[PDB]
Amino acid sequence: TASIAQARKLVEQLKMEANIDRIKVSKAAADLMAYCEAHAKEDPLLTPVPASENPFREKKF
Amino acid sequence: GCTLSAEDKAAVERSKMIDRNLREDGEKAAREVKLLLLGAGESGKSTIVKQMKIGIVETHFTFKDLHFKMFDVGGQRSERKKWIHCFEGVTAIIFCVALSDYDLVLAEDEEMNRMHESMKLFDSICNNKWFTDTSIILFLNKKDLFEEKIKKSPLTICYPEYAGSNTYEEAAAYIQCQFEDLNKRKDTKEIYTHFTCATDTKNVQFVFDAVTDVIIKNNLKDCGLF
Amino acid sequence: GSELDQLRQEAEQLKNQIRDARKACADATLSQITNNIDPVGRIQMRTRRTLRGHLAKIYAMHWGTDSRLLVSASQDGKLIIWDSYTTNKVHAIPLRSSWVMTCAYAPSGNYVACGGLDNICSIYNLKTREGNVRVSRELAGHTGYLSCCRFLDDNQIVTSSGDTTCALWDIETGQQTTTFTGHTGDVMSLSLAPDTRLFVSGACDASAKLWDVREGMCRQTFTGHESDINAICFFPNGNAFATGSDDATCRLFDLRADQELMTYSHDNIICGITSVSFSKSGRLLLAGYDDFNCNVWDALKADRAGVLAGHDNRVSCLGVTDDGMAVATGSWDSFLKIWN
Amino acid sequence: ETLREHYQYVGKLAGRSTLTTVLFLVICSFIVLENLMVLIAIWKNNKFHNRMYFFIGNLALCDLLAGIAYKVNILMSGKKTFSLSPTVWFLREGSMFVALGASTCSLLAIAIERHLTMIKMRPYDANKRHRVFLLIGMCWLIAFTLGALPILGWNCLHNLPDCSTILPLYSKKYIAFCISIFTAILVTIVILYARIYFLVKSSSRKVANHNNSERSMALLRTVVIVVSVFIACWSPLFILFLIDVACRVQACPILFKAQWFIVLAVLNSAMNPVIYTLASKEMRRAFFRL
Amino acid sequence: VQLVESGGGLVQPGGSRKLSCSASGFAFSSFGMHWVRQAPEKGLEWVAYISSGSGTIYYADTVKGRFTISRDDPKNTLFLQMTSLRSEDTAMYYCVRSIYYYGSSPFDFWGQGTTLTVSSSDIVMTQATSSVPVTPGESVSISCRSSKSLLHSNGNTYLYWFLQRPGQSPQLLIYRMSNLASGVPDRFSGSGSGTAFTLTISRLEAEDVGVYYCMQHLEYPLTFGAGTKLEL
Ligand SMILES: CCCCCCCCc1ccc(CC[C@](N)(CO)COP(=O)(O)O)cc1
Repeated sequence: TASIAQARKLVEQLKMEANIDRIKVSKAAADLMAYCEAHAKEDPLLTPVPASENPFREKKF
Repeated sequence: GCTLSAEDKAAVERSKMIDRNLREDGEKAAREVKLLLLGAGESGKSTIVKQMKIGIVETHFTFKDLHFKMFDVGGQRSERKKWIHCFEGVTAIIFCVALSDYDLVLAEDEEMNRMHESMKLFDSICNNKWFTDTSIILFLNKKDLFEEKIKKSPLTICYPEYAGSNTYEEAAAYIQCQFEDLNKRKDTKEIYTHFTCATDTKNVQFVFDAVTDVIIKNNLKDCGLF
Repeated sequence: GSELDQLRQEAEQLKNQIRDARKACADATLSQITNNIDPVGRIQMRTRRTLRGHLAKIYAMHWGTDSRLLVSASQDGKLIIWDSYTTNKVHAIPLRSSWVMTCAYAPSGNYVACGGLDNICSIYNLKTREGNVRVSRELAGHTGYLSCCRFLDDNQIVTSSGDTTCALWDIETGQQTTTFTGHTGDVMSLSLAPDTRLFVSGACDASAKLWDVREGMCRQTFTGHESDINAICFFPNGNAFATGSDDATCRLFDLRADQELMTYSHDNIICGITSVSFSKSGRLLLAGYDDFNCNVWDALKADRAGVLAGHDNRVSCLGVTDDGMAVATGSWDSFLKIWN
Repeated sequence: ETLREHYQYVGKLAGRSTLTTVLFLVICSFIVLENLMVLIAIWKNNKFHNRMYFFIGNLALCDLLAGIAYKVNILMSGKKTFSLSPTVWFLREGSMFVALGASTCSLLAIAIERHLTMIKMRPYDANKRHRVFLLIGMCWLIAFTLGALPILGWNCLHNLPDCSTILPLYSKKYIAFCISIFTAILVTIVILYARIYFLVKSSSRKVANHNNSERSMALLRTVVIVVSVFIACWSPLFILFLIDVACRVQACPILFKAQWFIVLAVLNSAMNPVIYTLASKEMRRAFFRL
Repeated sequence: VQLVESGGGLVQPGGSRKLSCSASGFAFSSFGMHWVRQAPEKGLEWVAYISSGSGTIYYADTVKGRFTISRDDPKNTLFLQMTSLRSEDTAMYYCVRSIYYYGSSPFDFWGQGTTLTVSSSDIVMTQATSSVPVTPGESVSISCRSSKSLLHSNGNTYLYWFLQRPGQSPQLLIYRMSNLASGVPDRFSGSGSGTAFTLTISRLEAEDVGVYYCMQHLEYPLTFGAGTKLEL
């Protein structure tokens, strides 16, 4: 009769997962937008920095 | 050593030493045979690994200046479609099935016998995308009890569509041909067959001959001679 | 029985209520927000370095904390810590179990974790008075193959295994201090959060779970895929994470809103994502497909922006430096390749 | 005027049909274009995890050099024999000897590589690269050494009887040395290819299947075809060489038709890439794929 | 971790002697080896250097061509042999250990040292200061002088501030001019750009009294400087 115990655990998890607050997707999009635009300048991959300070540039050999 | 400093040169020397160590370590393990051992239930995997004994159990033994290394992976109990590509480069695939286990049934279902399960597993292993050109070494184990179980009880329970003389030879031949018909390639793959003997020497010699044949076929394909 | 039937009915109606709750807050799509900004230009990367020396398939790599060192795991039983600037092999460690599927580098830089297909996870000390590398702690107790492991602190590591259960340990003692259960399918990867307080783990049951480190109970559940999920990582903001599955699809999920942000897929690609990683600004998603070459996706527009086609076999691991100047792509051809 | 006296003593000067040379040029164009195609097909691929690729490329290069050199010979060769100094003549013959030596010392090298690969029971490749470069350098060095040997001491410019009829400025001992090296290479190739089949058949006899039974009878066919094609093109030319060594000047009229045999050696450059590349599954797929 | 040196003693003007050091407690087969010579009541100077795996071998130009260095890996032993002893060859020797990889701390263990007595272009390192009286509780600053630019192209700055005590072998305080060693307090500090360098102590105690040296490693030879003394 452990099946009812497993079902009890599952419904307890359902209780725990059904009591949280949500927000509109527009704000969840604006947060990612702001984070992306704020740190864009410090991302070499997006806009490559000049070759003067590249540490991985191949030398003569 | 044009621009490097007094310490960068020593770093380069250390890197070269590490490269040399890797090269000398990566060629001492390219002369060993990787046999992936499979099975089902009480086929006799423990008895067989005892017959050629020195998560994953690794066994290492030697036979006639050839080092064999076997991976028993029966104690994994995990989804096999997530870790089977790691054995893509195995030389052969030892497979174990007991032929005196045709009348028993599995505990999951009364109708489900313990012989169709072995056939399904062989079909799932002999048609794997990662083992298209990988040989198989089929084994039939515990043949001593098979004759006693067949002389009183006919094998019409397992093969109702089999018309034989209820003898050992005909039943064994029918089982062997039914097992070998599961192969779908017949050109790239070469299924071997053997009946377990009381002495270890016969089985060890059979495995040695099979792996020698596989090695020579791979060499013939390697040097562009075929 | 009546009790079982009523419990199943209750579970079904909670599932319906949760679906309704998650559908109620899904008011706008992510496409309508990012379709007005300027798309990133084509990302042309070249193989600055080439780290040869492995003689087997490469299954995991992890960038160091100073963004100069990295560690790679091979099936020949080798863990190699390189120097990415000058292609110098800083350390080479032989392992005991050759069937390793993951590796991790400590944030401080003193320890390295490795394990897989052996139910044991080993910690190795790099800064030793003897000058060598030795094993300091072996953690055992999992009944399935290890999939991923990440360092929480100098004395805290969290590991996911194939036995559907994850575990947070204590290196000092060696016994589990937290056990995370609730997964149906095999767990394939985990990722620690930037704040190091929560983590997400994806399983073969096409579902992911976000947990709480301090308490130790499943907090959130995310679904929407169709097959096994082989890669998971957070957005650098820490309130989002991207998964990649075997049905030729990546998905982005937010933690505050339990819906799907975007999906990344293409008709000409019918192969499964083996690795997922982000850039420093979160504007470059680098998912490594197993169609013999890697790929670069704009993590904000779902379209491609470049292809790292330089590998001759399946690409398995992919990492990005902390400061985001280099990207490495390990593959089964035993050749690493740092791009820029 | 030494060349005129040598020709008169030999007899080619006595009394010394463009279809024959046109057909020769056509065969040479065929061999050079097909060998260039084979070489560029090998260069097109880059997955050199097989040590056979270097040997195939070296054989194609030797055949291409042979084709180009004999182009120079046939173009320059017909009526410019008297009007030109002996040095260009010597260069011309040295190029011929160097080239055929490239083609034939490549087959010995590939046979050695095949025999040494198919004799060690290695489940996986050990990735040894010393042998391939060593053999390529050795064969090229042997060809270069043998090509320029006569112009450093061996000639008949001061001894009329002691040189051949086919070439009036080539001593008999040099042709004898060429005969010896050719027969040594032939015997070594035959012995190397007559052991792999024995090993394969003996090993496949122990476990008798259909795949092994067809593999043995296909390896036998491949070995027999290789040996027969290699012999059937080079044998008559060296038979002519040996009979010339036995024969005297102004004695054997057949020596005036020696060209009819040389093109046959040229024909051996028309079959080496056909067999060594297009008579194996892996190479055939690699060639027809791209 | 420990190094034991032996082979010194009193010798005649004509005779050959070898100094042998044995290492225990670490992996000798992956450590570069040095030798350092110190004249009695005077400064110290470099002798030789052998890399890991007997790859390359260097020597000091002073007695270049007369020393012979040998390394035995299985026994973790090093030998340095000298043949025609002059009058200047009376001194006491250390055998430092070193490993070179990105992030390592070379010149970390200085051994003990053994004394030998004989019976009867290059960047110059100098320190103008020679002695400073000081009472515990106050900061001390010393300066060291070079004749070139110690900053290499890669970005390093090769200067090693080390400490010698009466009857106690030298120990590493600062390596590469900026970083602190292991096993020493945070009291010591060091930083200097270009040619002038400085070593600083915040709170003196009874253990810091002794001689302080700076050494340069931009290229070879390894020229040491004149030590500065701190007395109580
Ligand atoms: C492995 C040993 C290689 C032997 C290769 C055989 C080549 C011998 C050879 C002989 C003659 C010629 C060319 C003959 C002329 N050299 C060109 O026809 C003779 O004619 P013209 O002098 O009347 O013009 C070329 C190669």
